[PDB]
Amino acid sequence: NPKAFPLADAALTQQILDVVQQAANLRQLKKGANEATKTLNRGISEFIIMAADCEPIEILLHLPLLCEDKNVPYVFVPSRVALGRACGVSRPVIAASITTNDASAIKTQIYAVKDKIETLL
Amino acid sequence: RAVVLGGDEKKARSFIQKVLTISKAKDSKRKEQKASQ
Amino acid sequence: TRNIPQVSSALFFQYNQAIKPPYQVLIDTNFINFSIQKKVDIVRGMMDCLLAKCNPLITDCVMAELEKLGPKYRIALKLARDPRIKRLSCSHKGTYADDCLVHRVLQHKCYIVATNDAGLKQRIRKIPGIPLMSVGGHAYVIEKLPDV
Amino acid sequence: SRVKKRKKYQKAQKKLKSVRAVYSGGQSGVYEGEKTGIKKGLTRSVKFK
Amino acid sequence: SELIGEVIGARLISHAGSLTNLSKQAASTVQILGAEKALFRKNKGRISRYLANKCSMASRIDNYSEEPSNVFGSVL
Amino acid sequence: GARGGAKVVIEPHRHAGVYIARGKEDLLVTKNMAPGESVYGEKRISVEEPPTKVEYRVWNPFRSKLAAGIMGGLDELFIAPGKKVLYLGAASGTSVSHVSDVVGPEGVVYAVEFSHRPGRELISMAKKRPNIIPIIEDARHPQKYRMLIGMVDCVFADVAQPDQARIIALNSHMFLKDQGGVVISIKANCIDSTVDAETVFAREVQKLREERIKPLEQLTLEPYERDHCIVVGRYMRSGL
Amino acid sequence: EDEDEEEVLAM
Amino acid sequence: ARIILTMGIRSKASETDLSEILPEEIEERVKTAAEVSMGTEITQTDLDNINALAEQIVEFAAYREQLSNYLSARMKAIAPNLTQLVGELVGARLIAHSGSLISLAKSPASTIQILGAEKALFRALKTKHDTPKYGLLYHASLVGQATGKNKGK
Amino acid sequence: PIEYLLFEEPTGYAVFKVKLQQDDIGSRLKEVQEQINDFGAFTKLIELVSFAPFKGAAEALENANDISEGLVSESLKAILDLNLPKAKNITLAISDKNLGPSIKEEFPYVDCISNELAQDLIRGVRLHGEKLFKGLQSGDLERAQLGLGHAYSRAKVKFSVQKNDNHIIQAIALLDQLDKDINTFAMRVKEWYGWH
Amino acid sequence: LETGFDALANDWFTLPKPDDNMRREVQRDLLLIKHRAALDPKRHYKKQRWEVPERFAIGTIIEDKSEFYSSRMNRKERKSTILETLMGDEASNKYFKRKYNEIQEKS
Ligand SMILES: [Zn+2]
Repeated sequence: NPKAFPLADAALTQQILDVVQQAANLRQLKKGANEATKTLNRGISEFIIMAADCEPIEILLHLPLLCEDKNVPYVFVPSRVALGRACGVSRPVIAASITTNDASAIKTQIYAVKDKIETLL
Repeated sequence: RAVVLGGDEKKARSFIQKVLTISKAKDSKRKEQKASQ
Repeated sequence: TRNIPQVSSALFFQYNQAIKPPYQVLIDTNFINFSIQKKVDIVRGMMDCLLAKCNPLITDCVMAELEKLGPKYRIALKLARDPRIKRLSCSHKGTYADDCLVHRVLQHKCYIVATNDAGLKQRIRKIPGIPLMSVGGHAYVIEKLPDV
Repeated sequence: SRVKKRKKYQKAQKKLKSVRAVYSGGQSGVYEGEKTGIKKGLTRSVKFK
Repeated sequence: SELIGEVIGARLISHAGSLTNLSKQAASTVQILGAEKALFRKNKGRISRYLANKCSMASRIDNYSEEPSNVFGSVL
Repeated sequence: GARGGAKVVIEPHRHAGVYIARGKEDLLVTKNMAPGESVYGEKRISVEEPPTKVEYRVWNPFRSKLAAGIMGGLDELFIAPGKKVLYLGAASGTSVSHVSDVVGPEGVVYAVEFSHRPGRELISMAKKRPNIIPIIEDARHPQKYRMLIGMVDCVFADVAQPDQARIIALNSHMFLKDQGGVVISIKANCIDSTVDAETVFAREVQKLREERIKPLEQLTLEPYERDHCIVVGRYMRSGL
Repeated sequence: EDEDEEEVLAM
Repeated sequence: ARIILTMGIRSKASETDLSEILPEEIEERVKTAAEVSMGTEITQTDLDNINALAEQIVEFAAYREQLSNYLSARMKAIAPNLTQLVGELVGARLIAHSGSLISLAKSPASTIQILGAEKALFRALKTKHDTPKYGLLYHASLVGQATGKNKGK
Repeated sequence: PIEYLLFEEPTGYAVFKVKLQQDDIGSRLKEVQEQINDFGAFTKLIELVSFAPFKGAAEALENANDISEGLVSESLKAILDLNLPKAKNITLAISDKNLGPSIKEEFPYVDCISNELAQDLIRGVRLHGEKLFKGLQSGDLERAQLGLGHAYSRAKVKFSVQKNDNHIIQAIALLDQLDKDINTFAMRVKEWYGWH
Repeated sequence: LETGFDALANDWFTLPKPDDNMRREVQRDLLLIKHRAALDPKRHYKKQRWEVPERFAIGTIIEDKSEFYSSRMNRKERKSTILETLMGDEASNKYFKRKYNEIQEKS
């Protein structure tokens, strides 16, 4: 019913945020709504993470429409200030994208969370 | 047959001849190489 | 329209980079008979041979031929019907198993062919990237399986 | 030996492209068509008998 | 509309082909989308790029909102 | 490559309703049901005929997997002019519009989708195309939309679901004619990421066979996609 | 057909 | 356009009568379509403008007719002898192609036969192919009455 | 044991009566399946016995919904009540199993069947479509599906005309056209009166 | 009660065919397509035997407005015939001149 849907429970967010920080260290993370759109258009995204407290929430509802059309899992997180923390950038981030790389060192963790997101969806 | 041509056309006809000689040349070289193999 | 089959993406040249444990294995009728002669269990003698789980598979053709063998081969039919032995449907008229096994392997490069028939083996050995399994001596042997 | 096998592998990768087509990152930039062309009368596909 | 203008907005929506199309595009695409009639128009280019992004978010708030308001368009 | 000022020579494809644009490069193009606009920002070929100005749309293989099939050389395509088509997994007008282009005015396309948000775009695009029927429903329950569907010669399943085999069988049994068509796209990662792609592909072929689908053909979609194939079969109601 | 042709009054 | 003016909304289809615009079989077809229609409802603000556009269409269709009757009136006074022979429309086109009555007057009959087919003419002349034989005069009534090769004569 | 068949058309509820019961053991045999495709054979199996067209567009969306989640509409009760004899228990063929319990509740005297034999007969009825109505006025099944499907689709999505922005792209596309035509026509006015 | 029942008792998919004596411009376009392999030294094609189709048409491509910078040709560069556009390209003209001279020398 709410526009921000599905939005992860507490335990899932830490698993999500843990992957984001690892992806940031490994240069596999794209941060910000505009980059996420580009990755979806390129078909290079494993999945999309988004903030449900964005003010207004509306400015990031274009991404799920793109995500579904490419069959890309997506999920919201309650806090944007917390999402920026995981990304490693000095500022809040409302949307982030994990770039696809089957040769990455964190492939198992990315697919682990990715499976949970689909079950949520 | 015989026709007298304008300036623009003769450039067109001159080039299409240039293409075909090159095309025959490139095609003509490929055949002996595979024939040699 | 001319048709020339594509080379399967599973094969790096003649190396099959796809077949991987657990393995999927096709059973020929003679394979069951010889196995009974050598007192080798189907599921295990394959597990011992490859040191991996094996998923034995029987088509409609091989099951039909086993039934046609008669009461003398009642044992082979019972072993063929063990629940672990999964079954493959066939959508081709002929009941000849040799061509059906060859047609299946040509298309999906995931199967090991378990047979001792000299004629059938030769056709399989020509097809690239196809491990070939047989029972010889005391136990099973695998020829074209690099991981061993 | 390590250098020799490196050159052998990368050479093998080139030959793999000839025997069969291989994914190469997908589309990059605007779609500019099939560079090598389309063959109408040829099928690469394997038939179920 | 409040951000740039009603007519200017009508061109940009027609430029994309639909408001849904305009919202989905990235910020860079929106800028070049109206770069042939100079809708949004070195320092001059910076404002045009800056306004293009704001138009992008403004186009969004109109699209996926059942009853869009002008409260955000004013502050943007 | 195909820069806006270039001209192109259009000639027909082996498959009816499909065309090729020759030039320095070759493009797969379908004639536009609704001329003067693009569904998704694709390049369009305008041709003058006695004079009426007909328009063609380019078909991008990397964005439409059905197009990737024609690129790879499917021997036969059940989708053809004057044929009713049931498009399952119709996210948007990506391929349905191109499928609608092939069938033409006389034919029809039944687009089925689950999520509402793409349905809004599917409905809007469907309004430009009178021959397209969008069914915003869950394909796992064909009896929900048994109402809106007649017989269909070909069922094209684009659904990316682990249980894609079950949905195909249920839809085919209700609506697909005898000797009717089925064209399926399989992505192995979604169904089973644990095993290699080809073991997955063999599995669905078996799942098609139990459901009275005689598979006719299978083709991998590389270099346009990884881990994908298109399997073509025919529906024997009586038996295999 | 251009081969069938021969130019005249060249200018 | 007239249908829009008589009925603005499909709901009006049941009670509105389209006899003067459409025949019986056609007017009933639009009515049946109205209830099973595909379209969405529109606001009165939207209806007001589309009616205004439709009002322009019928008025455009009107003024086109007076101009057509006018061109006949002008054409029967400046060059009456052609109006009977070739007609008002073809005759006006013939004069316009030359640009003046005197210009076409000094033009010979053979040219007058093939004025409107220069593209086919000069293409045929340069390529040694048969030439056109009708030009703009093909649309004259007398040519239409003729059949087969007699049309060319 | 099937005596009556309930088929649903966009125009109306259709009920058919089964004179001849196709062989159940030999259902999978080729010839009986060929009979389904052949119209002449099929007509010997069933005929249309009733057809109740829907009053209008609105009622169709209601029954199109009511059929969707497996409920019996007021119209379906009327058509079944008029036709099915009170009766041991009359047998009705229905494609969907979910509607079966709903029919049973309304009519305790009818037992529903949705087995493959019923499905095969249902598959026949949809196949020939309007041909089985013997010329009864059923409109056309294709166009009726078109209007219903969008109605059935836009109902769930809650599509609204307020979201519609197409009027904008037409208002602009027309506005610049007048700016061109107002100039072009006005120039012609200048020339016409310019002579005078 | 009154009843009238008793009273009632008593083609879209066909391409245009070429005109005979077809234009001089169109054939050269066809010849370029047939011999497109030799046009660019750095580009190569699948081996194909291309024959002039029985039915065909010549069309103009329309770029999407978002592709204004990427895939749009300037109006002056646009030409009616493929040959004429290739004439404008200076790099091509240089390559053909060099190759043609070499072939003539060996001949
Ligand atoms: Zn078999």
